[PDB]
Amino acid sequence: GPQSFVHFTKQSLALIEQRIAERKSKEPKPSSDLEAGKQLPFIYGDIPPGMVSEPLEDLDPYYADKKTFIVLNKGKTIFRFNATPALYMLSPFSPLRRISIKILVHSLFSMLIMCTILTNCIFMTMNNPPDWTKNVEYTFTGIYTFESLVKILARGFCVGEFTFLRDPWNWLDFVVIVFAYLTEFVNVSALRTFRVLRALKTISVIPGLKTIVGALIQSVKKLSDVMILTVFCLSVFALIGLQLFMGNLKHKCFRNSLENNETLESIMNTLESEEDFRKYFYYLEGSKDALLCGFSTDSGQCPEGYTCVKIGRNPDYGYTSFDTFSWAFLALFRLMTQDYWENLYQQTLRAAGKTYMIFFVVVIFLGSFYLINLILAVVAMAYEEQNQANIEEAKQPYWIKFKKCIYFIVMDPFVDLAITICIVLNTLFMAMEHHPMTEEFKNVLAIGNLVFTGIFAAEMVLKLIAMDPYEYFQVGWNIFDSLIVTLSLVELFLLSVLRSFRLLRVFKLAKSWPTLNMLIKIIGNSVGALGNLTLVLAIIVFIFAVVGMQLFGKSYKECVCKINDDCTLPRWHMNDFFHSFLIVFRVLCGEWIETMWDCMEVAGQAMCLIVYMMVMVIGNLVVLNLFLALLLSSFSSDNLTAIEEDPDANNLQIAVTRIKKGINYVKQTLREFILKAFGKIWWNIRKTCYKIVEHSWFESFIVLMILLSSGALAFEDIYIERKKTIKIILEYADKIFTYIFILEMLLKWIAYGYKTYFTNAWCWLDFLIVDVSLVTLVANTLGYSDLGPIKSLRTLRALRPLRALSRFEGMRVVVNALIGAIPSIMNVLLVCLIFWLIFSIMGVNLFAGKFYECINTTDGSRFPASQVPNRSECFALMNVSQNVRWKNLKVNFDNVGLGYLSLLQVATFKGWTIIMYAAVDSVNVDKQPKYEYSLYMYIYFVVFIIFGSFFTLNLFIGVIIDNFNQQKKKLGGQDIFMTEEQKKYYNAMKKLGSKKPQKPIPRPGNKIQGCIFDLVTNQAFDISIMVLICLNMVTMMVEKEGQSQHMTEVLYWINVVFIILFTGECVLKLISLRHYYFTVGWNIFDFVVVIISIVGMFLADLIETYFVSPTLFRVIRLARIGRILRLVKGAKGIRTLLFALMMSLPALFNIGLLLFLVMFIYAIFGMSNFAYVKKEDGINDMFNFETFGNSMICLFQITTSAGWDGLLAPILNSKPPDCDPKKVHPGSSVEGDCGNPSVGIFYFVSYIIISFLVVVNMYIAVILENFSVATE
Amino acid sequence: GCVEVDSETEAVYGMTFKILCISCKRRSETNAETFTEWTFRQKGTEEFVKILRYENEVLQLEEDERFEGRVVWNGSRGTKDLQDLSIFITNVTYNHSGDYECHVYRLLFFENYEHNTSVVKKIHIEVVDKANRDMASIVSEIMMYVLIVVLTIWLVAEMIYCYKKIAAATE
Amino acid sequence: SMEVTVPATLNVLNGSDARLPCTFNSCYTVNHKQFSLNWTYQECNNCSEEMFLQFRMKIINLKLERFQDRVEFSGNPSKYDVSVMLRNVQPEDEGIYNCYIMNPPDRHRGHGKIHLQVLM
Ligand SMILES: CC(C)CCC[C@@H](C)[C@H]1CC[C@H]2[C@@H]3CC=C4C[C@@H](OC(=O)CCC(=O)O)CC[C@]4(C)[C@H]3CC[C@]12C
Ligand SMILES: CC(C)CCC[C@@H](C)[C@H]1CC[C@H]2[C@@H]3CC=C4C[C@@H](OC(=O)CCC(=O)O)CC[C@]4(C)[C@H]3CC[C@]12C
Ligand SMILES: *[C@@H]1O[C@H](CO)[C@@H](O[C@@H]2O[C@H](CO)[C@@H](O)[C@H](O)[C@H]2NC(C)=O)[C@H](O)[C@H]1NC(C)=O
Ligand SMILES: CCCCN1CCCC[C@H]1C(=O)Nc1c(C)cccc1C
Ligand SMILES: *[C@@H]1O[C@H](CO)[C@@H](O)[C@H](O)[C@H]1NC(C)=O
Ligand SMILES: *[C@@H]1O[C@H](CO)[C@@H](O)[C@H](O)[C@H]1NC(C)=O
Repeated sequence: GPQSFVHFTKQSLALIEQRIAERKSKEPKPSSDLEAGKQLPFIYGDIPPGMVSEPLEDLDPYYADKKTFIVLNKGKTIFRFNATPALYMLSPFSPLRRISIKILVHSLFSMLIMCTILTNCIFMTMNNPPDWTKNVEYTFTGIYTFESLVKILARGFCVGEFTFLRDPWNWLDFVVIVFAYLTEFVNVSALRTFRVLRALKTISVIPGLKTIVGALIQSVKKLSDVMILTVFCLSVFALIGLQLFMGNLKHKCFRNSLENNETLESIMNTLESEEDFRKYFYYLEGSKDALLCGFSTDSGQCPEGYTCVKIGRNPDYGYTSFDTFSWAFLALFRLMTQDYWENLYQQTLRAAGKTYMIFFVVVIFLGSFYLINLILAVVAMAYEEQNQANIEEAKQPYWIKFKKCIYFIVMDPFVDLAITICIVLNTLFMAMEHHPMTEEFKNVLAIGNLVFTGIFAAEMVLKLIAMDPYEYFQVGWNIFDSLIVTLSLVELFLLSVLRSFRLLRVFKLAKSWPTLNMLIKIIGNSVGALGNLTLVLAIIVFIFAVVGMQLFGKSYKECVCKINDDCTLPRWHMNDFFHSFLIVFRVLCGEWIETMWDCMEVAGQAMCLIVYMMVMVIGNLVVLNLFLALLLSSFSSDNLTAIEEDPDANNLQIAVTRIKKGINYVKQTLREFILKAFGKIWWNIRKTCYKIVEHSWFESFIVLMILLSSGALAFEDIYIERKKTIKIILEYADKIFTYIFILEMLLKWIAYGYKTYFTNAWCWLDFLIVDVSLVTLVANTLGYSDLGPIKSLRTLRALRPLRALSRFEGMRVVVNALIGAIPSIMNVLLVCLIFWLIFSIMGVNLFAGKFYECINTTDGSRFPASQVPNRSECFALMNVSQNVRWKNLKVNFDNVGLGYLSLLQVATFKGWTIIMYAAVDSVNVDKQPKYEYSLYMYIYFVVFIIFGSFFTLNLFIGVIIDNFNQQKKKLGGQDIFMTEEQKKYYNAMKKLGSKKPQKPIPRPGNKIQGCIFDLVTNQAFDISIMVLICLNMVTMMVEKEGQSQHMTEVLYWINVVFIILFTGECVLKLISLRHYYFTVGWNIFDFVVVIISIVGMFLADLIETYFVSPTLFRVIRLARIGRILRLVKGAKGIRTLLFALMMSLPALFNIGLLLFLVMFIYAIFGMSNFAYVKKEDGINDMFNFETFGNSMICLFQITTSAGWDGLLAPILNSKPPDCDPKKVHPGSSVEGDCGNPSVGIFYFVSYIIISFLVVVNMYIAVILENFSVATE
Repeated sequence: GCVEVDSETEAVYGMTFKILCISCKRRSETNAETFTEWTFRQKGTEEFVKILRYENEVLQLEEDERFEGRVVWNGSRGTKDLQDLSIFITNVTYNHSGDYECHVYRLLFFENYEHNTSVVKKIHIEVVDKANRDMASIVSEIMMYVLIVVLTIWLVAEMIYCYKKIAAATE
Repeated sequence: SMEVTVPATLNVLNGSDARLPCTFNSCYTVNHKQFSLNWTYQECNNCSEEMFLQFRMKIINLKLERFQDRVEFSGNPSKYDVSVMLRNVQPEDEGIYNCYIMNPPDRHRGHGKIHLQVLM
């Protein structure tokens, strides 16, 4: 009814009550379109002037029976209340009541409340409020009380159904008000902590945030199975780590010679200081922990006069250990999130041995990458439903001639192209800025910038006079360009930041570039269609920062000496709001463990653990939800573009079209003007050799030769001079393999012909490899073995393993997928380079030449700024004293390429902290840095992480997955990472998980076996067995380092009882289910598990009694984990995800084979190149490129990009005093101890890029495909 | 870094010979002050007489007609931490055949600790008139030609055999 | 300053044992070799401070003539307690009592002032 607007009166109330009385004496869902909070349908038409913001009768027929009255504001919103007397004191027709609804519905009230809350947040930012803030706090409390009391008068408190307390946000408001009033009357950090709950009212006040929060809650609700599986996997891996590395991190080197009849026990008591511990244990220079050692040959070694012993505390304040199940769980969660995991990796390898890297490989690949990809898949699928549900319901005079001439000048295919070329030239010109400059270069740069800004302003004015200002400010690009022109003129009239604002004109190229437009679509979607999610993220980050400050700032300030030897605040703390926000942002980037260590040292374990875990979970959830939301709103929309491609005929295309029209007009005239002015045996041999090459035996022999040659490559380490016989054997095997491969090439030449051989890319690769080998052999034979690039040509022997690429079909198909994705990968890489060029130029403008510093090289500590403020003083100290250096930062913003390297380090969060510390300490050029002098340069890095890391990563994943999907759909719907033979196994083993019905194990005829069979088949039996497995798990977790002798025996007997019970259950299952027990695969698993349990218990007893082998005893005892792996039986959520993992296993195997081949090639290259670099930063006595194992360990570490900056750092130095180009290296003829910066940078950047392209992308797309397959 | 490469056991009369003695530290970053002493026991002689001693960058040569002017330092240079204790013989004679002993005395320096270690390396020198060729290279060089010839024979045998089968189908 | 909980005014009857509580709060653990404790007594606001109790790696009392042997301790540094006793308080004992606390590595120095009043 368009005219259903009746005033609510006593007659209407009486009629409603009369109908209720009629209904009560005789003893559907509400319409969504008329529900409270949304807008009234347009079918009702305009509201009368006397009906708006007044008590009106209910419109929903469902609420017609009950006593509910409606009020509609001028904003066309449905507000529903209760007609019952509120608190039995005032009627709906009461005078003050009417004013209560009138002020409750006004949008001015909402604006006032929002302003009050924003001001309250701004004052919450302060950490040391002045004396006059008390009055403002009183004002805020009064405003909140007035706001809440208005709601109480209108809707009532609790008695009705549309009352105050029925809304949970009103619950939050009431709790806030009562907790604010309680404090002042009663009359510490916990008490002010509750003030953040005021900031949580922004969600209720600001429209649209409630729906976003609800959607986030549902997304959490859909992650139950993934969370349970993650907890189970972390617990299992933590049990394995506890069994393996218990107490290993307590290994220290204790001095052999002791005086005054002292012993280890005697000296351990009277040691409370760092220096006292240094006097008895070996410490590295400037290290907070004693050096770790091991008792194995592959472990760390103590200095002469020291012996390894298990004593003392664990590293990192004692927080890093596998001593208890809780610390092992923390370590495994740290591994899963890959936060500083390389430090734990190196510590565990040093303490236990290099052979234990298998544990880390398994945990990183099976646990870290896989669970993260599962989380991403589940969240993205949940968001896909949610979006599908959302769209589904939505679907349901003379100057006039002058400006005419200027308009003619505006003619686009030349002037617009000229302006585009000028923009490109300008951004190229500004990229030439660098720190070490001559005056003429600076002058020419300034002249060029002035000329470019003059040209741009002239084009602005020309357009402004061509077309009048009224519609000139219509195109967004036009107002944008006016903004840049005004900003450039303002900068010319008057900081460093202001100069780089003109770089945004590079974005003009998006009209022709289809991927830069994609990037702008992603960027603008964050503040557009997805603005509420970004607002929620910002509010959550602010709340976390304020909570951290209010909880830990005073603890940081007063417990400084526990986390700092200088008794001053560390780099990262929560004392003030800015640093607390920085800590929260760093946690969101994935770096939480070290700041958590500091927090736990200054403020206690429990509180910091709770706060950090809450921040991690909630912030990661919100950030990842925003990431997938952007990735799906910007990319999945490629289904229908109603508008044509660039309706203005693709303005740039006509420029190309017009130019080639002239080119064709010139080319045709140029040619015309010049013309006007002027046997059986051979084919038998071919067929026989064709028969030879494709024979299976020939292929197997060639594959074996390739493997043998690669293995021979893997032998030339720094210790090759210790083994002369192996060296000679390898030198002759090199010639043997060269002969074999030359023969193979000649045979393929005679058996394929030149055309087919040289139209094949694999044959071209093999041909190039054999040519480099032949040239090396010829040079070696003729004696030209050590002149020019012949060593570099010999270095290229590491490319020999590429011959195996064309002989394994899995690596071949993965390489084919890579090649298919190469074009879009290069396009998006170019787009990302263009985007990062702006940030690199800004970083050069900000931080050029400001990272130099006097350093006392004995300890590497920067001199204060009171003495030596500036460079002349550093040279004065150079003569005044010794060991003083004016040292740069290796990776800096001195030029655009170095800026690119610094931005790569910042984007990957590897080595970024050094750059940020240098940047926030920067003062000027040739000036000594001051501690956090330019403190707010952290904002530069925050903005770069937001734009050049978050958005560029979004674009990378979107485009790469789009290319993979296009490749998959081109083939017809088959996996692009599995071989042809692998597909049959995939189909069969996918059908293995779908057979629902089976014969129900017919009961035995006799009595006792039936009477225990029905006990077997009872579900209570299975529940009891599951409970017993959980109890056995718990008894495994209760173990800890140095527990007791009584505890050890008690736990041993408990485990024996558990083993006996499980074996009895298995046997009693065998008395029944006669020979039918072995039909079910899970029953076979249980039988095998109890077999290993019994065998391992007996073997451990035998080893502990009759043998001596602690390591092998621990490995054998690791077999009892199989008992708790049976917990998967009674879990459908875990079984489905593990089935998806087994689905993805073959493609993962192929990808891992390719990754291992690449790692092998890079290991040989690293052994060839960086085997003699200085042992500093990430390269030490244990993690280097000296042997094959060390290089493999380092490359596995940096496959996740962890610590690649530390490995690259000593290779960057190439001149004295940073290295010694004439080092002796006893036992070898090599001289020099520093590497090639170009080769090292290319090596590490290429390896990390290849790892990102392979492991991350592929793991995700194969996990995603298999998750989609298994979720049906 | 540092690799303990063993010394060659064969010297050639008239030529120059270098006797390797490399004693690397357990940890490469530790500070040490090392000096070495060499003792030589000629064949047919019992006692290990001393021949030379190197300390503080100066080589002190004892009295020995067998080594009067035919020994120069061939170890670490410009440092007190000597991980290379090798010596050089500028003119090999039949009297240089015997057993050499390379005593290394390393004094480690730590925070409040000073450790005095000792390493002894034994080297056997046999002076010969003509440089014998190592048996490792003899077998390996022969094994090259054996494998090269056998593999070529294996390939040619199949190539010739396959011609008979293929040509038969043509006819 | 450091969190030092000090009663503002203490009144005790003459001729009875008087417990004088002085306590503090800080980070870190109490170190005997580092703990430094000042115990000063003044007869008025402008009167000169007089040291009577001390803590140099142990409990050291100077046995002041004006206090004789009536000064005793009931605190242990572990529980952050440095309270002192005056057995058989006298009207002369009326004045100002102060306890400075120095607990390294904390560079701040505590300060707790008590004005003791003796009733008739
Ligand atoms: C992102 C959305 C879901 C909002 C998240 C808000 C939380 C970050 C806030 C809301 C209420 C806060 C709590 C309010 C009160 C307390 C009690 C407070 O108690 C103490 O400090 C007492 C112990 C001591 O410190 O001595 C510790 C912080 C804590 C748990 C706060 C932790 C942070 C919480 C959970
Ligand atoms: C920004 C500064 C540092 C200069 C960088 C080099 C530019 C001169 C190059 C780099 C990438 C080039 C672009 C790469 C791809 C395209 C898309 C091309 O159009 C299409 O491919 C259309 C495809 C379709 O419509 O489906 C038009 C040229 C353009 C914008 C190119 C214009 C010239 C660009 C911007
Ligand atoms: C470099 O550092 C010094 C440190 O003060 C700057 O100041 C001069 O220092 C010298 C030596 O201490 C004094 O004798 C001069 O009097 C100082 N200058 C002034 C203005 O008093 C010095 O100016 C700095 N150099 C540059 C070029 O900035
Ligand atoms: C539409 C189904 C894909 C669902 N899902 C898979 C997991 C990651 C996010 C999302 C996805 O891949 N989107 C997507 C699309 C849609 C096209 C091209 C590139 C990308 C990344
Ligand atoms: C053993 O210790 C005592 C001091 O307790 C010391 O006097 C004595 O000399 C020591 N004897 C030995 C064996 O060093
Ligand atoms: C007691 O008094 C002195 C001042 O005389 C004060 O510095 C310190 O707190 C105490 N003594 C020392 C030297 O610690």
